[PDB]
Amino acid sequence: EALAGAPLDNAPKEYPPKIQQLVQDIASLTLLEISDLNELLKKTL
Amino acid sequence: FREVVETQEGKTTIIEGRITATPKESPNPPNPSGQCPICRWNLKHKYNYDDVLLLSQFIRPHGGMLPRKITGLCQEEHRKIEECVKMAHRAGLLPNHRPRLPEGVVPKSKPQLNRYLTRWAPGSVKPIYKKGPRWNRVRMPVGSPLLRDNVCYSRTPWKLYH
Amino acid sequence: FKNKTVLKKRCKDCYLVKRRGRWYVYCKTHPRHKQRQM
Amino acid sequence: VQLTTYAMGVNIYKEGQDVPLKPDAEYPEWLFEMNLGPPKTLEELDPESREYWRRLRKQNIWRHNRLSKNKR
Amino acid sequence: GVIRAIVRAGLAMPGPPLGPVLGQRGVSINQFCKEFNERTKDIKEGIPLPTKILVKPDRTFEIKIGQPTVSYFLKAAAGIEKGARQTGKEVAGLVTLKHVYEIARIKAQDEAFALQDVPLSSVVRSIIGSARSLGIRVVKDLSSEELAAFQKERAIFLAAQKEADLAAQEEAAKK
Amino acid sequence: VKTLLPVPSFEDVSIPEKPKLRFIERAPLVPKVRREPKNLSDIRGPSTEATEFTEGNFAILALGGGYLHWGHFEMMRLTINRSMDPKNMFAIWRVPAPFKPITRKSVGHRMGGGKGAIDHYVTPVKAGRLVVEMGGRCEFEEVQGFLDQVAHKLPFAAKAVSRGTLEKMRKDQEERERNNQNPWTFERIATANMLGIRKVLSPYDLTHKGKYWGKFYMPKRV
Amino acid sequence: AAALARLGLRPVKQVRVQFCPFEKNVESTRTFLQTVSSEKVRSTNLNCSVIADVRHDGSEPCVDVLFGDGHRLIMRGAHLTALEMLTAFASHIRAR
Amino acid sequence: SPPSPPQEEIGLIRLLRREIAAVFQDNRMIAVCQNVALSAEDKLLMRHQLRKHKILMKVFPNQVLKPFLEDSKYQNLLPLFVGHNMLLVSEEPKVKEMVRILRTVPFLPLLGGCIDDTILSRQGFINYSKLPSLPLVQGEL
RNA sequence: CCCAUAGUAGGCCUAAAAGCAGCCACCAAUUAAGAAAGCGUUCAAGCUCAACACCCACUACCUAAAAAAUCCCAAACAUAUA
Ligand SMILES: [Mg+2]
Ligand SMILES: [Zn+2]
Repeated sequence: EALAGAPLDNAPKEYPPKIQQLVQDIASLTLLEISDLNELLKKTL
Repeated sequence: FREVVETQEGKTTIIEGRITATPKESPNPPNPSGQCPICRWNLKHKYNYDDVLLLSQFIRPHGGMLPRKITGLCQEEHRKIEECVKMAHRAGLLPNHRPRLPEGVVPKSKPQLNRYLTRWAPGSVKPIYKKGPRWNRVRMPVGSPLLRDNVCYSRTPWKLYH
Repeated sequence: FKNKTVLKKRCKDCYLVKRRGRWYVYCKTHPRHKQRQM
Repeated sequence: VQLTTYAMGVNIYKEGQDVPLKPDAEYPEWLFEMNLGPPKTLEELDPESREYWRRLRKQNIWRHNRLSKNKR
Repeated sequence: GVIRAIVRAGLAMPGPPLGPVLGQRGVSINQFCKEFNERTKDIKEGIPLPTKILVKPDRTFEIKIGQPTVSYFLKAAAGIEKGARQTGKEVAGLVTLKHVYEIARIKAQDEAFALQDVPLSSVVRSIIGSARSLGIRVVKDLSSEELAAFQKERAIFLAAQKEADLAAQEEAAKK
Repeated sequence: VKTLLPVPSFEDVSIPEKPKLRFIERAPLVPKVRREPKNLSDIRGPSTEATEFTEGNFAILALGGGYLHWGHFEMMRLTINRSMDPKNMFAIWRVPAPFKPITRKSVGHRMGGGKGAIDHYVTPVKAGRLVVEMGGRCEFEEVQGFLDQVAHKLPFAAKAVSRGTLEKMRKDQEERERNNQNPWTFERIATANMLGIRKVLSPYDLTHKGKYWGKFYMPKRV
Repeated sequence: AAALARLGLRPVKQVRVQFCPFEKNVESTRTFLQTVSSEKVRSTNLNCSVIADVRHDGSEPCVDVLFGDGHRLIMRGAHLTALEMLTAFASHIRAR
Repeated sequence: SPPSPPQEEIGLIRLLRREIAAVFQDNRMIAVCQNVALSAEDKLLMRHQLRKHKILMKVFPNQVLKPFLEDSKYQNLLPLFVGHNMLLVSEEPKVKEMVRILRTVPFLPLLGGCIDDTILSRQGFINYSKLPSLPLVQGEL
């Protein structure tokens, strides 16, 4: 395959988009599923 | 091409290397399968020391020669071109490719001894004071032996020692 | 300068030059090595 | 006079007890595979191994040293 | 600059060869020798050992102590004094691989082996190579072999060394 | 990285005892009483003997005829024995000791009154004959250098050759012979007596093929 | 690199080289850092320092040198080659 | 001229490729830097100062480093490798002491490298070094 | 064009002979350097060459010429078609 072009952050204009997708999926709900996050992420921790 | 320009301004010397225009090859060379520029343009054995239009594309702005790794010539054509350009320099051709010098041209030397096909350096060849016998005469080299394979139309070979 | 029909560098600092229609071996480290073609 | 003479009295068991030599079972096993008598040859050596190229380069150095005795 | 030399631990007299080189370097030699000797007084033997000496513009010297010589350690483990005249064709003695393991574990902490990422395997390979150059002999296991090997080798080697000494004797006579 | 190649090993070459050149005497042990004529033909044309390697891999090859005498023998033997390595190289003669007696008359003598007394002895040599052979566990470059040194001091043209070098020269001579482009050959003209050229040529030219002139050999003559 | 070792780099007091490794026209100044950080050219005088400023958004090789007389020689070598700017710097230091 | 007879690959470069792939797969992060024309004694002095914290260094020829970069996922590392270059193979990624022991010599440039398949520049490496402790990062959420 | 760290001042012999006064052996660490090929050293030391790393114009049609006596000795000329 290939890899990202990888620029520098001394002049920050761009950030990875997978983070954007995951946050758009998780960070638009109330405490009902934040409770799922808190209860669930700590099964292995 | 590329050039270096130095600008002295306020006890500070800016040294810059800039890129200028550059001439490319012509659109349709006749023999693209050739290796040298001479072979590509079918000029092998077809140029003499008079062909300054062809010689000056291989020479520095001050009458010097360019290396093969830049020009692209083969070893044989490189020597042919270098000898031809030496003869052209000695023949008074290439007036604008004179050696660079601050003020040394003012004491003009001996006037224009017109010459052509000058093989050796004119200041390093001794006079023929004795000329030898008839069966071995000290001849005078005219032209360069590296052009013995040029195209001949005279039905008689070129005379290199006469 | 010594006259020779064959010239060879006698050290690493000897250098062959073509001057006045002749081959010279010039050395700056050992001036002993100065040779002239005959 | 001066010349280094420190010759311990090596008897049948001097060097088996002067230093605290540990039992053979305690040293690691990789110690007992070394090529002892003769050095290994190219044919014994695998063209893949690094010691093969080291030996080939040693032979090349030997050839160069042999040749470079009359060339200036 | 640096100075490379070997000098005995308990014996370093302000003379040759360290005398002339240090004199040309331009630093006091008595101070250096007294300092070195008092440093190595902690050694209970007086073991010859190499020395790296470093000098700086202000005419003072820093000295780094290393490990003793593999030649010394190998001849000591062998129990012989002089190296063999005929290396490869003549045997200087018999040692076991445990001794070379001990020498490696005590030497690898010097400036020539602890300064690199060398395992003990390559170090013991180096010691084995130096042993082969010295002419000493190394084989695998020497529990009951060494005792008989020493038994016969002491006698035969004493006889052969007496033969070599009388060889030197008639050589010195035939001048 | 620069690719490396295995070194040519030497595990099948054994040097013999007495590896240096044997002393060569100026005169035979039994001197020849009868004086012979100067049969100049023993240096003319190609050599029929000692033309190929026997035990060594290097040699000095003669490219012209001549006579070797004791001074030449001493020169080559001394230079070889002082420039070779006894432990890795051995040198063997390939020319006999001087046996042809050269006679000279007394100085300031008029012509006549019989032949002159035998003065010295020489070894005739023809072109294409190996003079000294060399072998051992050594390459060719060192021996080529200090053997060309000796060959330059011989009374005739000479070269330092090896098995591969000599084979290469012979194959190139054959290749030149077959790819020669002009249709007129010395061999053809001489053998067919074209233009009546045998009135100028020699009976030996039918076999020398124009490649030999007196005691001189032309390797470019085809 | 023996030219500077023979020319005595001692007039200099500070040299710095700026480049972006992720740019295609930095080889000349990179190998100039290589040749100017050599043992002899740096041991000819221990009162001067060599600086390797590394950035990524600059997108331009540059060289800035200051020596005892206070002059500031700047050569932004991105089209100018190592040997050319080498002999230029050597000529400048031997002139002053 | 007719096409050249191409040579076959040799064991040197084959095993060089094998080991480079091994240290590119097993390792955690890679730090490439410039091979200063510095004396051998001091060179091994740094070498020991870096290995004292259990991180190794290697030097490889570019003619065999390049094809891996071109045909692998690490293509963006290629244009940095145009001169005297070396790599620092360092497991258990630790950058604080590497930067501290490289800061003593200002002419050694850390041209960049990757951090868990994340390629960052020199200032990128310094700001990644300034990141808080891993237990704190984990406990933040 | 660069580049020279090491067991190691390999042992024997030698007052000393450290790669290089003479012989036997010629292993061996690091990605790389020969128990040393030229010098060079009183012994050492300082120089190269052989070795990684660095790019890579060719890295080479082999060599193959000389001066006497009255005064050099045709004049000249490289390019319109056998
Ligand atoms: Mg030295
Ligand atoms: Zn010289």
